[PDB]
Amino acid sequence: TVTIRTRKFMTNRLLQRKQMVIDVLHPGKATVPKTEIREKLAKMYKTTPDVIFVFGFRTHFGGGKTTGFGMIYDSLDYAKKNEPKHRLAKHGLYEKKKTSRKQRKERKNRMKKVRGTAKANVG
Amino acid sequence: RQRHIRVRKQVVNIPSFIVRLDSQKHIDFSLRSPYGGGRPGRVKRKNAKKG
Amino acid sequence: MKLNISFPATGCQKLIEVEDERKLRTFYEKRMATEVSADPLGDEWKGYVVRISGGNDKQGFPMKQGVLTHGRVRLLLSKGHSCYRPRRTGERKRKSVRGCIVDANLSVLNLVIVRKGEKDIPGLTDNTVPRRLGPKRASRIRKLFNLSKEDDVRQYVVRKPLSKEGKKPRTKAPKIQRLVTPRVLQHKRRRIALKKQRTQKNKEEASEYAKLLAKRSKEAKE
Amino acid sequence: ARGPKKHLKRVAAPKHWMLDKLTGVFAPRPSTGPHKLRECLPLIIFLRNRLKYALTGDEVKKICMQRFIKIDGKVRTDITYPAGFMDVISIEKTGEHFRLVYDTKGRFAVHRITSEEAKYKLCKVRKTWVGTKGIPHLVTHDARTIRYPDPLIKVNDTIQIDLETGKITDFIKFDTGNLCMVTGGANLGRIGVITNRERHPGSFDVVHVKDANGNNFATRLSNIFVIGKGNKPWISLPRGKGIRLTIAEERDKRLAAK
RNA sequence: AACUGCGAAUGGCUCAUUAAAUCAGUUAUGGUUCCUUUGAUCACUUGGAUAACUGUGGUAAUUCUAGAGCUAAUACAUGGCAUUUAUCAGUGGUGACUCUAGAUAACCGCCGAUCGCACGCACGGCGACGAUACAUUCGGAUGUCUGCCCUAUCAACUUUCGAUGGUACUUUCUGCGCCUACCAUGGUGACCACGGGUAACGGGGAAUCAGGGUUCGAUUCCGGAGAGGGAGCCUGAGAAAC
Repeated sequence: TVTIRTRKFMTNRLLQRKQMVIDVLHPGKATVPKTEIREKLAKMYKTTPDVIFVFGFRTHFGGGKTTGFGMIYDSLDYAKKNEPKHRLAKHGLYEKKKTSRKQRKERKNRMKKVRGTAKANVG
Repeated sequence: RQRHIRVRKQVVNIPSFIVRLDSQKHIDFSLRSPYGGGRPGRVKRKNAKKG
Repeated sequence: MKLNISFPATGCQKLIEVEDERKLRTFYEKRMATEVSADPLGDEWKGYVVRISGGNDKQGFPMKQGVLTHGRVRLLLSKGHSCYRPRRTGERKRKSVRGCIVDANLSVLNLVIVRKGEKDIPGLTDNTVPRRLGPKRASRIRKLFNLSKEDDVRQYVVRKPLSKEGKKPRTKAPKIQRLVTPRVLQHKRRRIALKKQRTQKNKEEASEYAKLLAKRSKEAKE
Repeated sequence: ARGPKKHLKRVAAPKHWMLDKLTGVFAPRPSTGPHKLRECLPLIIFLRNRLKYALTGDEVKKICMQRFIKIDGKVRTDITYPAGFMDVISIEKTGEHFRLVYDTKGRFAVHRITSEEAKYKLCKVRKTWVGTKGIPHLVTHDARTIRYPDPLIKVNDTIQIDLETGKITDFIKFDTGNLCMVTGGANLGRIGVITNRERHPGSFDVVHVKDANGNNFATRLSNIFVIGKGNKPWISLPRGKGIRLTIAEERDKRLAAK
């Protein structure tokens, strides 16, 4: 049923990664989730699903096939450095601070009024 | 338009799909159509569970 | 009129309100340059001499030194001028400033004690406050003490007692800047090394080019 | 209009960069450097668009900041470095060495070279002046000032320098019979033997180049970069050296390889 | 937090102005200015001020600030070339120098008091920052050639108080009536000057089209212009900046 191809593998020793375009064949399934693709990609490359980052799965019309992109790092430490913070947030690794960007500009423009150590008391 | 016709393992839904020579011998029913090798439609499945 | 008096010797200052205008009649003609005696201010100030260092008018505008008037004027204040802070490099905003001449229409008049009199004010002269910051430059320490060029400024550091309630006590010392460290001697030594590498490469590039023209001119000579 | 411009639109970008439309509004504006804006290939495009080593501009900066890339031997951390013609892009981490040389289509193709190569590079002299104390100087096409050059080197010859020391190793004089790669549009990337030079006083000197297959074509003197003495190039040439197959011949070679 | 450094002169928006102007093609700076990038070139470890901070304040009010007490620097300051003429000769040049260099007579800034890492043998490696008489890049500025709609119910126009040219300055980043002084009386025009209109930013372009055309282009790209209307400036490599 569900298979994986990786038709455009690349070593890419510059970022300690493994670039490839993942093709998933799912005739009856519905756009196989990342958790099933990562664990199926870990046994394909003899690695752990904790260092596999897949994204960009776009299912073709009619169904049965979808194509994406995958990243396999040498270690989890090299992943936390080279992988964007938003894909680490898709895992239990990175936690983005709820800062409410609209409110960040408010505190900044208020600190632009007072001068000195009193800026810390503003916000 | 009802997603039954496919062209060489691609469900084509456009009637104005201009078929070329190498794609003419590969026109067949989709692998999920009740006419092809697929589960029958909702009408057949609903009329079956009644009786 | 309120009086903001400060004592530079003891580092103390206090604000007092002088309701009796007879005591301020001496100041009503002195500019922001003279040191006058504070005898009319009361029996506590006997022998004191105060210097008019500035003040604010009834609208809050500060006194600007050199205007030579007693009314407010508007001057194009650039960087470096008092009573103005540029928000952008090269900004000149015309602001209203109070003249240097001291009159009765002032909110507060700043005074600086230039000579201690006979008695002493409890809140102005009795109490004292340290400097709160010792010298940081290596030469400032040598001038503070009697240290010569042979003494170690690392031993004669301030090392102020920094201890609050709820934490472990410790001592904090400032980083001695402009100090002759073994590192700064390496930079000076390496700067000289590069000056000799260029001198070495100039005489080589000029010799090899002279040797090239020498052997080449011998060919075209015949 | 009040000063220098610091942006570059994708529609106004050089065409040989081969940038698409729907990716973004701005194109990577190459920082100031040895090569001109219209005649260079910024490091972000070469790593991402060509080598596919990175997918975004942020991933390009993660590579350049690790000091893995050396242009002409020296490490460059700016992702918008010009890195124009004849420049050597050495990547010690992956053991790959490149040299930017145009193809028949007039674009910087991925030209991988050997470890024995990537130690030298060819440079075209553009200006010769005598400095102070009677010291002759030199100006290559990549802003490399060279002191004490060979007196036979003139304002149009091609020198060979060493990337480790920056000293002139050899030089090729500009004369009829030497190779050259045109670098001035409509012939950008074509390699042939110089056959004739038309000298126009006060104007641009037009030279005539002849390919190996016999194709003749003219260009300007400022677009000629001497490659080798005679017909032997001193550099490694990419596939399809300078022939520039016609649209009819490229179709035949396209369908024959099917 | 603050000092210092840098950016804020890009972007974004609008089409008011503007009809040989802008703009487009061509091209010249041998008449020029350019932060940055790139390659060349290169001890008495000194002096006293200041912010943050501490503290006293004023005003109804401002991203207003005053006074006093401190303390740092890649802040501030100290500790042969270049610059300006004159003469002579002819290293590398260009189609063409009053070019680039050289030699004289002089005239009168620059030549590192900085920072990190690695630590080895009074000497030492790798960098950061910083100097520019240079080159280089981003490019400015002003010229060369040619090209614009309607209008004669606009036929002569410019020239006091520059119009055209000459001479010597002044000034500018430079060439130039740019300006000044003294002379010359020119310069433009039915091949349409000058004046007026434009519901005129120019161009790449769009629509419509057998050919030929007609019309459109405020509008995502390039160039210019402006930031309510004018005008004058600061800072800086760069602005007549909003």
